[PDB]
Amino acid sequence: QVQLVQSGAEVKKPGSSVKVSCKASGGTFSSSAISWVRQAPGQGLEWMGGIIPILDITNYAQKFQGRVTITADKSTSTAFMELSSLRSEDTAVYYCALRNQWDLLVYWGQGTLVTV
Amino acid sequence: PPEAEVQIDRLITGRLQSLQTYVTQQLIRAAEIRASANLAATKMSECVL
Amino acid sequence: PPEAEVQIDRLITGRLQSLQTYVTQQLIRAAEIRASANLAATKMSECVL
Amino acid sequence: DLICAQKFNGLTVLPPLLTDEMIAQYTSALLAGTICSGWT
Amino acid sequence: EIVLTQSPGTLSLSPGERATLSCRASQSVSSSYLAWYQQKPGQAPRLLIYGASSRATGIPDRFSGSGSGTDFTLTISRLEPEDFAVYYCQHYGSSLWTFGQGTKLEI
Amino acid sequence: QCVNLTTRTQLPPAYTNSFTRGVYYPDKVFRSSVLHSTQDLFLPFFSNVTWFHFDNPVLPFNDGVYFASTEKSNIIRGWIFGTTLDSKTQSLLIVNNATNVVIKVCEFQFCNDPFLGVMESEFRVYSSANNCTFEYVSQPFNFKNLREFVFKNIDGYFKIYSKHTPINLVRDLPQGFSALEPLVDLPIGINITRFQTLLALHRSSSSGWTAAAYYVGYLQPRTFLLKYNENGTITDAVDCALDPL
Amino acid sequence: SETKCTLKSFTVEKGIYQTSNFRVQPTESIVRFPNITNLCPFGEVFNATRFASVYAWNRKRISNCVADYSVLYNSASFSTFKCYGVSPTKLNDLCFTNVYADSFVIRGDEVRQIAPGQTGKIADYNYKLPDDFTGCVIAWNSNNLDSKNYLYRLFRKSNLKPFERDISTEIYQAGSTPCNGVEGFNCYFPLQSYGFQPTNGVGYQPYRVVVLSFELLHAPATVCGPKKSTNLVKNKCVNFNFNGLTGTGVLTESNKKFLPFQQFGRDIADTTDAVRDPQTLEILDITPCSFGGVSVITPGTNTSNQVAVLYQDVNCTEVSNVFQTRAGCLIGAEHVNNSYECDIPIGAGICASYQTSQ
Amino acid sequence: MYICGDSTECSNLLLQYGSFCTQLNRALTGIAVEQDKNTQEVFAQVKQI
Ligand SMILES: *[C@@H]1O[C@H](CO)[C@@H](O[C@@H]2O[C@H](CO)[C@@H](O)[C@H](O)[C@H]2NC(C)=O)[C@H](O)[C@H]1NC(C)=O
Ligand SMILES: *[C@@H]1O[C@H](CO)[C@@H](O)[C@H](O)[C@H]1NC(C)=O
Ligand SMILES: *[C@@H]1O[C@H](CO)[C@@H](O)[C@H](O)[C@H]1NC(C)=O
Ligand SMILES: *[C@@H]1O[C@H](CO)[C@@H](O)[C@H](O)[C@H]1NC(C)=O
Ligand SMILES: *[C@@H]1O[C@H](CO)[C@@H](O)[C@H](O)[C@H]1NC(C)=O
Ligand SMILES: *[C@@H]1O[C@H](CO)[C@@H](O)[C@H](O)[C@H]1NC(C)=O
Repeated sequence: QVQLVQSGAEVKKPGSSVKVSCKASGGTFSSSAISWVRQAPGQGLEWMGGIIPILDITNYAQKFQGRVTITADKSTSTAFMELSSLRSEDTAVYYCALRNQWDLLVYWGQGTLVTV
Repeated sequence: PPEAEVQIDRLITGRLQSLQTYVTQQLIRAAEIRASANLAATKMSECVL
Repeated sequence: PPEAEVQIDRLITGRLQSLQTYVTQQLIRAAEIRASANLAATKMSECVL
Repeated sequence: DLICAQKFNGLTVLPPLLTDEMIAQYTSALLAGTICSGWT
Repeated sequence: EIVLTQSPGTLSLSPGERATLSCRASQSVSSSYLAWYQQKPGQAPRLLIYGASSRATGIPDRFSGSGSGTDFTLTISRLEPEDFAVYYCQHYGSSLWTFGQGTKLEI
Repeated sequence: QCVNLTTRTQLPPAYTNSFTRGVYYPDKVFRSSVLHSTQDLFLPFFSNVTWFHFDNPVLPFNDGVYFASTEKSNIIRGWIFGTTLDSKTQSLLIVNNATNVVIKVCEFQFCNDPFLGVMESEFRVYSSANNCTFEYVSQPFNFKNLREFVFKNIDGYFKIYSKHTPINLVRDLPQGFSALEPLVDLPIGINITRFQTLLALHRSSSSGWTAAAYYVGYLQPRTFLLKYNENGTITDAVDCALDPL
Repeated sequence: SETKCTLKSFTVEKGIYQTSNFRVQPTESIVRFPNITNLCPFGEVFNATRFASVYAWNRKRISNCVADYSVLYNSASFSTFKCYGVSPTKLNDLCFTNVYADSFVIRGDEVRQIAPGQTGKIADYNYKLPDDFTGCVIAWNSNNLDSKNYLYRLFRKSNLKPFERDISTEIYQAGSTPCNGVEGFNCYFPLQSYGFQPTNGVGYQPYRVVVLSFELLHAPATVCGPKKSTNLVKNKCVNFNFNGLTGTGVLTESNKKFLPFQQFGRDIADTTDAVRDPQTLEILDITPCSFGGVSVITPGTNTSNQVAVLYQDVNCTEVSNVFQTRAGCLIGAEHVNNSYECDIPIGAGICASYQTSQ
Repeated sequence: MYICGDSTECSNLLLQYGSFCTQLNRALTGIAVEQDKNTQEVFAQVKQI
């Protein structure tokens, strides 16, 4: 039922920000939680942070405490993550993932490559 | 239990209505006898004394 | 709605009975007072005037 | 306050037509009448 | 935080053999929040096991697992060539996520 | 860990008058300038209360316990509540050990004399512990201090009401009226049939086995009319089953 | 016209008639809830890989979270969704304490026993639901998960109390034989397994059952629905929703000494008098808007159609020719510096009449 | 208001009954009228002041 749809790949210059868009298909944007996970080339996954769109609450990984702002648009069922002050160190695939309350499954988007 | 509660409540309502009816009649009748007693008291005072 | 209607009707029946009881007693008390007032009026007419 | 609690549940009290002052005036008139002219 | 460590970091096994991957938590975790994933280069992680059991919809059914406390295992009953992959366990604590160690499986 | 010592002064139980103590605020509702009819478990007025004084026997919990203690010595630190207290079932240990107030519910095996010493040279209490359902830890810290408590256990919720007042006590509890405000409601889910207090043995420990007292009563499902003053404080009460008056 | 309708007449006699009321309306609604940061952990309840046998049914406490019940209700995966004491639609906007989710596996023919007042081997020996119950019984077919294990109590000395979980498995006397253990003849082991197989008929297919038990409107709330709060507007007629409590009235600051553990106040009628606001712990009083009560002073209709209206208990500051009297505000009458014989009585020394340009 | 505390649903259910409220209102109105009459009969016997 649940589908996560992400925006395409981008190329950035140092110091710029990247805003990744994740649309929640299948509904239940509210009463669910959305997190963002990064995968630098050659690395495993790491948590960046997330948001609960219904409760208007954000939460961040210590590694990413600051620089990144996570928001959610209830009207368009879309979550966003904007990571500022980019460096070549941030080349990674940025993934959107979510879980509904009442469920156990974690649904994933495609992952978008952002280079700097 | 719940089957009995329905039947028990029906009897309670019917019996309460009976008591209320009884009391109302006694109150009305009591007013009547009081009026008689007041007359009797008047006669005692005026014709005996 | 339909479940509330059942519960509401239970409360309405009880409240109707409460008001009806009140009024009946209030009427009986009023009758007693009229008798007292009539007596008072008689006393004034015969003993004051 | 109890009168308010009763009011809020639809129970109210109406004023009397005659006030205490009006009653006092009737009483005084009767007394004046009696003292001045007896039962006449 | 609670750190998950898997073992062996790398391993070479033959198709047709049984294989297991361990996942140890530095602190006890609820089994209900643990999951295993499979990854191939260029692909998003695929869920296999959740709630430390509960095979995922569409799974090959060659995969199963169990655990409690601090010790959990992913079992592949028979390896097929398609099962040689990076595998990891993660904890979905919902306020805390834990990732790391791919116990990379090769032929 | 645990001390297999007897060597106690052998005393009978003493008894006292509960007077008019034992009212609890039964609700979270503000009422004022009213007299309200409440049926709950309350200490009966003028009940026969058992007086204890290093006296720490296992007592029945029954339907709830009215507990009061008097000291200046800081000996009474807490309570142990449960059934068998031998790791077969869970039990509740509430202790003020100065370092923290520690509340635990676990399948604990306890010492037959689960005490604390005094500084604090030792803490004994336990022999073992299984996986524990509940834990809470608070932050670190003629008789003069009276503390009144009631311990209720309703549908798994251990409910404690309490009050702390100044005294000048040489024997029994003062006569007067009090009502206890709720302190805590613990969502535990356990069976309590017996309990002990937790005392801190003075130490300068048989070689130094060294001044506090407490009272135990029980609650009954009586109806009281509780008098609320203008500030919503219960100031008085009528025990509707004490006598014809 | 109001007088004509109450009297069922097209003609009205001289005098005073009692009609209608004075019902000041709310202009906006207010919603106030505690700010809860968690979503409720129900994946563990409904989507669990293992359920208990009924015999040793599980009980999970839910607290300090937001729960959207729209999802469970709308989901088509359930074979049954029966609520007692609450409409599933209304459930979503209520706030609770002590919410518990009981769970277990049953045979399909046992679905009818998970109910407040039903009897049978489950209802009496494995899981008794109270006759007095508020909550929802939700269940679905699990044949594809559980069938290939589970034991049920068939032989018990006595019936269970609501929400009792008695799991002793000791073998005991049923009949005449003075034994325990020694299974056989007239001593039996209390439970029987009912393994689930893909070949079982539907009455013997397993079902996963979750029972949601709630304590509604306990003064606190820990489990609360997905409802946003609004600003708190004072000194106006509003609708209200204080942690699930509703009503209409004018709310004001209240100088009441609520104790630290108190959060509602009550009237003699046991209606809400006051609340403690869920976000700012301020005490607020709730006072109903206005009652008025209106009587109409009418010259007979065979003379004229002018009427005067008396608002029985109002100030002439609220509602040309307005007279404030002890009996209320009389509107439309012309007060004069005179006196006359009483005609239509009003009260408190005042009467009225129709007289001259009348 | 006594029975249906500003509930539309209650009012509509109340209307399934007969003219209950009307009778109660008449009874209480009648009493109130008598109370003023009683006062006048007792005190206003002489209209000369
Ligand atoms: C956890 O929840 C998911 C989502 O409702 C369940 O997945 C569905 O299972 C049925 C039955 O096999 C399939 O027909 C659906 O297509 C699945 N939906 C999705 C989105 O995958 C899953 O079975 C639940 N797990 C447990 C243990 O209850
Ligand atoms: C000695 O202590 C142990 C541990 O509490 C207890 O089980 C045992 O019964 C005690 N024995 C005596 C004689 O006090
Ligand atoms: C509590 O313990 C007593 C004594 O063993 C037992 O009879 C009773 O059933 C127990 N109650 C509960 C809820 O376990
Ligand atoms: C969050 O809750 C606290 C405590 O009730 C309150 O003081 C604060 O204003 C709330 N914040 C909101 C509603 O943004
Ligand atoms: C308003 O009501 C008060 C009593 O609360 C009264 O004293 C005052 O005269 C009234 N006022 C008007 C019509 O201004
Ligand atoms: C009526 O009485 C008021 C109050 O004393 C006074 O102001 C007004 O002038 C009077 N009117 C007449 C016509 O006497």
